[PDB]
Amino acid sequence: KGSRIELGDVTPHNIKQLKRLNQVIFPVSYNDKFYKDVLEVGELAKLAYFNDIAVGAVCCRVDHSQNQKRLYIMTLGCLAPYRRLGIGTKMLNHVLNICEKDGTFDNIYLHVQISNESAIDFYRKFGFEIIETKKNYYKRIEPADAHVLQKNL
Ligand SMILES: CC(=O)SCCNC(=O)CCNC(=O)[C@H](O)C(C)(C)COP(=O)(O)OP(=O)(O)OC[C@H]1O[C@@H](n2cnc3c(N)ncnc32)[C@H](O)[C@@H]1OP(=O)(O)O
Ligand SMILES: CNC(=O)c1csc([C@H]2C[C@H](NC(=O)[C@@H]3CC(=O)N(C)C(=O)N3)CN2C(=O)c2ccc(-c3nnn[nH]3)cc2)n1
Repeated sequence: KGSRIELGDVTPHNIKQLKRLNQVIFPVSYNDKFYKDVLEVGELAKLAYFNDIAVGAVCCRVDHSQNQKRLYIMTLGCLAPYRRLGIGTKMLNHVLNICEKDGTFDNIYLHVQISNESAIDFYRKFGFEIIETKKNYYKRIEPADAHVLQKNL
């Protein structure tokens, strides 16, 4: 109600906006295959708009591993001047709502570079827990270590 934040679908018309947002927000680069895959995941990928300004995005994929159906969050973020306005919450609530409505997911997980204190704090507010610390997860960036954050459903 009265919200300045809206999510919209990712399409061949606005994929260039998603790529530009991910280039600015994340310290790693994603390939043509990641974006081609994003166009096929439907609701698992969304752009976030603040007053109709594309300022963030979320991209997920269904992961079948550990003999489970898992929702894997690949990228979730928003431009630095728009942080702490609820954009992250709106994107994460969208992914939790798909999982609740579907009912076949065992858990939802993601990787967070250990230096990202803000992202750990953000995810722990939604019931995600640090289940593992993977050493040398990132190839060319420092710190290379990543925490595995998971929420059980
Ligand atoms: C799968 C992945 O992509 S892992 C990497 C996650 N993304 C990134 O780190 C990219 C860069 N960071 C970001 O874009 C953002 O800072 C995000 C995604 C972590 C957070 O999204 P935001 O829009 O800023 O968060 P939002 O406003 O919805 O915050 C919700 C709550 O999280 C917590 N939180 C979020 N950021 C912080 C922070 N910097 N310090 C402390 N607590 C925080 C707070 O409790 C906050 O509630 P409040 O603002 O009412 O106090
Ligand atoms: C099969 N699908 C999976 O399950 C799966 C497994 S890895 C994966 C994807 C998503 C994963 N997301 C995160 O790591 C998030 C977002 C973010 O940007 N960061 C920093 C963060 O904190 N967490 C990164 N990854 C890469 O392709 C990727 C990994 C490392 C580098 C790199 N470049 N230089 N050194 N290493 C570049 C790209 N998907």
